[PDB]
Amino acid sequence: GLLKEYEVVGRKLPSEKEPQTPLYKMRIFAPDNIVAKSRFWYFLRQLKKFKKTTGEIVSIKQVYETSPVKIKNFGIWLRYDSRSGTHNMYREYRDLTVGGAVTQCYRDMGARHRARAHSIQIIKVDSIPAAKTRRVHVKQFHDSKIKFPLVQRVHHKGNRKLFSFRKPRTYFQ
Amino acid sequence: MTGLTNRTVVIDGRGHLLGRLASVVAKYLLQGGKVAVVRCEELNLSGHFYRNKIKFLAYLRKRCNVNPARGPFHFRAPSRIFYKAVRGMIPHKTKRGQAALARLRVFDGIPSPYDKRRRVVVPIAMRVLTLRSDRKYCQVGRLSHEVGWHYQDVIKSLERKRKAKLRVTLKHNRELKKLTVKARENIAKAAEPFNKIIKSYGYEV
Amino acid sequence: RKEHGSFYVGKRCVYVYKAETKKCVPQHPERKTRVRAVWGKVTRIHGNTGAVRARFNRNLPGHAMGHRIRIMLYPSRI
Amino acid sequence: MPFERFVQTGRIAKASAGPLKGRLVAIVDVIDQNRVLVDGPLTGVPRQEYRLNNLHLTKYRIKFPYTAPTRIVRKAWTESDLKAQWKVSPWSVKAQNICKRSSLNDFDRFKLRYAKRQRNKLLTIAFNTLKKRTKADGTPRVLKKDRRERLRAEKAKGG
Amino acid sequence: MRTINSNQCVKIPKDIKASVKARVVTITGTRGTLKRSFKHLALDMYMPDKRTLKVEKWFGTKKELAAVRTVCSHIENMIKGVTFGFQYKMRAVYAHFPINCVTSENNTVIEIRNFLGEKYIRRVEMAPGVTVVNSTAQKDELIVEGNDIESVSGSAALIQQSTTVKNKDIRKFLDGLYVSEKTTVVKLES
RNA sequence: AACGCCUCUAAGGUCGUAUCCGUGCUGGACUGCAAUGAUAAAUAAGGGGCAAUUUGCAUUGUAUGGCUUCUAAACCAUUUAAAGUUUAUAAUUUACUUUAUAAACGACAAUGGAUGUGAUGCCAAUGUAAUUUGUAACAUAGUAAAUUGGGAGGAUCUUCGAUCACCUGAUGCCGCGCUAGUUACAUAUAAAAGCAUUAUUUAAUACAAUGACAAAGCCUAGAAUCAAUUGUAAACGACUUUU
RNA sequence: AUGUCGGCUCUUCCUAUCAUUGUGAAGCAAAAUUCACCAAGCGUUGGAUUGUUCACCCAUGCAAGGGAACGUGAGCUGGGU
RNA sequence: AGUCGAAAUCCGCUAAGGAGUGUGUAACAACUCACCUGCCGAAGCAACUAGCCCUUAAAAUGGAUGGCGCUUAAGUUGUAU
RNA sequence: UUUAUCAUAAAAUAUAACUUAUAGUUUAUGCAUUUUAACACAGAAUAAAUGUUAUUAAUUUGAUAAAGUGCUGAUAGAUUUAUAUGAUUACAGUGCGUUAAUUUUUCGGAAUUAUAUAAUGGCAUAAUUAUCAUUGAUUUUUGUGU
Repeated sequence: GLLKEYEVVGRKLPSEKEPQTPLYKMRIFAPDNIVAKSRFWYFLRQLKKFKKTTGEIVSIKQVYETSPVKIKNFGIWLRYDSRSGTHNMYREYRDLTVGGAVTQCYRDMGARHRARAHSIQIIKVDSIPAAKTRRVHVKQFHDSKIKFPLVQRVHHKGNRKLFSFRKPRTYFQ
Repeated sequence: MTGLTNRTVVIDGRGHLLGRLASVVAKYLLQGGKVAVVRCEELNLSGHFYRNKIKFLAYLRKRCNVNPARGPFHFRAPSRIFYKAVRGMIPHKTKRGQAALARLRVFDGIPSPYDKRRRVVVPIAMRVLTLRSDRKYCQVGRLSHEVGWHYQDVIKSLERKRKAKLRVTLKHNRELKKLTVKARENIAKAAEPFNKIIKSYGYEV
Repeated sequence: RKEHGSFYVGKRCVYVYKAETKKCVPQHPERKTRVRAVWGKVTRIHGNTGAVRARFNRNLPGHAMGHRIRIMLYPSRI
Repeated sequence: MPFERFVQTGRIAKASAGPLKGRLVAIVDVIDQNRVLVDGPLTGVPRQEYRLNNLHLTKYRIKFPYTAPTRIVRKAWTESDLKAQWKVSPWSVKAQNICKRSSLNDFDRFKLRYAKRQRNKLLTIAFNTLKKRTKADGTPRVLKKDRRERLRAEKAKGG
Repeated sequence: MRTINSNQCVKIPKDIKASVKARVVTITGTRGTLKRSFKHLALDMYMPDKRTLKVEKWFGTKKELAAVRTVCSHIENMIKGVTFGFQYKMRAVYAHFPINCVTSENNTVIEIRNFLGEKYIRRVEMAPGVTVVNSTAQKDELIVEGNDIESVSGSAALIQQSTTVKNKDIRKFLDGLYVSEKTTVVKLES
């Protein structure tokens, strides 16, 4: 998916010896609105007693990133597990929204580390302002303004005529 | 003239690779081809000058152990090392797989009216369209020489003959194409000839 | 592309191929009968670039894989 | 440096690939090695995500702050008189084949194409009008100088 | 990482009239003109409309944008090659047999023998634009000439390889032909 | 050099082996290929070419409703994914050669085709079809052709290379037939009720391919193969020869 | 009913290389020799007893390396078995 | 004697000179280090961890991702339709 | 969100003076001017951009279900001797026999109620069953009025 964001609260069904259980909350980025409903149990089973089904999942809430037109960059903390070197991890990826900032982060983490999705827990997402990105492949884009003639195309290759007549001559300056 | 799509397709090979040309022209050739591929001496291959030599020395090592005019018939001219990618792709043990290799000629030394009939381009085949920078690449007309084609220079005694002969022909048509627009000054006041096309093509016409 | 070929829904499909004798008089509009042709009808777009499968009256005689069959406009619309 | 096509803010661009196929939009900021936040306020599209690959670039860099709202871009695009000078670009006259040669109607196409007969009907009579130093005169031009008397003098006949 | 941008624009002296036909650096000067080709080495340069010459690699990994100083290094030698030239020196040290190093013109490659007073005339030809003359007023020294820095040392390397000992411990017999100085022919004294 | 230094590599130019590839030497798409020689009996009569032809009937193929044609004339002339290219001006040059300046172009909508890139055909109809139509006036433009010798030209498994396109000596006089725009006129032709029609889709034209028949002139005057030999060959055949 | 052990004759391929071509290492002065990379191109034997593979000799050698379809009996031999 | 190796052991001197760093230096020494400052002025450096390539890694008939082949992939990975 | 307003912030860059450097420049090594793609946060003004709060224009984004929302284009396929031993029937649609005007076309059409309901919701109150809760709200049985 495009990794939309849901916040989620659990219940721990209201058993009479102590009613009104404390209702802990997560922040789940997830490929679907159907799948975070059984990912929340995977996060919750690290801390409290609380096993499905001794608890309910009161409202998942899709939340709608607030500032899409601005280009604010985020850092993510991270827990990858490769072959046996499970770890802590900090990265960032400069994206438009937060929901695009986790699809890309998965599909970099699966791209250089192989790091399947069953070993990643998005433990924290912070909106980093500036000046604390380590991240040499990012913060060279902080430098507004920039001349940047990195002339690319899609390279749609090339197009329709599979026996053309006109010599496709990229550079065109 | 006519054929099933045209009478022919003749493909220049500067940067038109071996692999992503064959794999197009093979699939084309079971659909009405009548094609031919020329100027074969500067096709390209991945790896390099010494590496994809060693692609061609596994299959030159492969004799046929018992009667070696029995099996593998290698071919040293760089025409029919094109063809070595167009034999795998057509299942030549049917009497239909062989119903394209009588359509298909492959040339190297551009004679024989595939020198005046107009050549074309196929896009994905271009070395300038699927190979990035700094990844080196071998060249067929200066590899197959050093796996033994005896005419790497015997083309050039005639290739420069035609490349000198093509100089004056473009100069034969240089001022003659220029004579057209010189004659086009005498025609813009024919009766009222031009507004039908300045409304139609009419940008530079 | 598959937006092109969907204009070839529902057309007939017809293919001529030559043979020796006549064996039939010219009565429905004139035929000296040297040409012989089975018939049919295309249906639906199949390939993600425009290859569009097609059914015939009998069965496409098997040696035609590289014969110049046709599609006429009947029937058509705007 | 050969004065290359500089993808810099805020140059206007004409995209080809995505949903801007027919839109004139301008760059807000570069995002990463592939992504650009692009916008055209006068054409009917706001800012959104876009690849650096989907679009070609024009050659008209117009100044903006790099954290500009659209309204001053809405101000400055009209100030920079692009809409005047867009359709005078000599190969954006060539852009009018998507603005006139689209759909190329079949209720005038004879007059769009029997005039190419009419141009060619007077073309070749202006051919064999050689200047190639013959001159003069290449007999049997004695029986063609009367034909060529109708080109030069002209009055009256040859000869 | 695909880092973005790195350039270099070296200062150009007033005497020269240098140009690039898009990939090929040419530079003319006092001793003539030397132009070596870079149609394939994957770099981007253009003289920024001045005497000077600027270079650029857009979006390289790390082997790729190593190239920016290299072509720069490959042409700052070419400054010195056309206005000064190049010269190396072979010292020709032996132990017992005096080596016989002769040259001539033109026929200015080498003619040597007597190593170790042996029978085979070793002989090494040179590169064009390069001449090899023995040094006068100095015992068994040599002078290289030329303008291509990647040909004068190689011509010196072609007389570095030949000659050599065979089969023996080279730490006993240290005889050989060696380069001593890296010199130009005009700058600055000569 | 990135790694201010160095450093045989980070891309780059080179020294090198009985190895491996090639000449070199032996068989050769068993019958692939190249030019090249001869080309019949008889000369009464025939046979065989020249023929692609002049001359009909008869058949195929191809554009099938006159055209779902084309055209066999270009994009460097070592080589490049930022790289650049193309035309100018001036120097230079055999060369759009080299040089310098100027833009033009901006891997834009375009281009990946009608630049139909010796600028296509989709036609002369001035009733233009499964035939042709014609006569004038007006203007501007005004082409296509055919007869007589000397020379520069043109090959890379060739759709005619013992000839061939170009210029000229020069014969001659088509002035046979040109085309466009405006307006008038003389017509002929053209309708398969089939009206929800096509169907084993004619086919003429024209193109070429033809072959056959009596039609059409010309050109033409041998080899092979064994048998019989011989002996440089030999299980036989083949192979070298001979009258 | 797959004729099962050796030698003879005989094509072959194989690198984990004996020695020959090109190097590099060393407690490599030289001569001599050792190491190690690349390298299958021609080479790797004549004899005493045994029925042999090995074993062990004698000698040539400026020098004698290993291996494959149990290579192989309508090719033999039949000495053992 | 500052110096194969040192029990020791401070300091004086001074920005910086330690019973001393030194070429299998047997004495003094010669002698440069450490160190401080000149010089240049934005990033450098130590081990650590783990994706692919990389070494590893050698078979006998000549031939195997299944062939043709690919290399800002037709490739090893997470994936959109 | 966006756009349009709000008051300030606090101004990080972009329009907006002139330096210096940089080379090519003129005149006699410097200046005169030219490219500053060196461009001195080098200057103010300005965007009060950016920063803060709040409201917003056809009150503005798009996702995810729901309604014949409304077609327009197609594909292949069509059982049945229901007596060759048992509705060919019933739903609906058509043209004939009250009405009154409103309206429109005026050539039709067109449009009008009361005629009777259990009414079924809207609302109001009575009333109760019952409820996480309970200001309450979900209701249940209803009852009545509108």
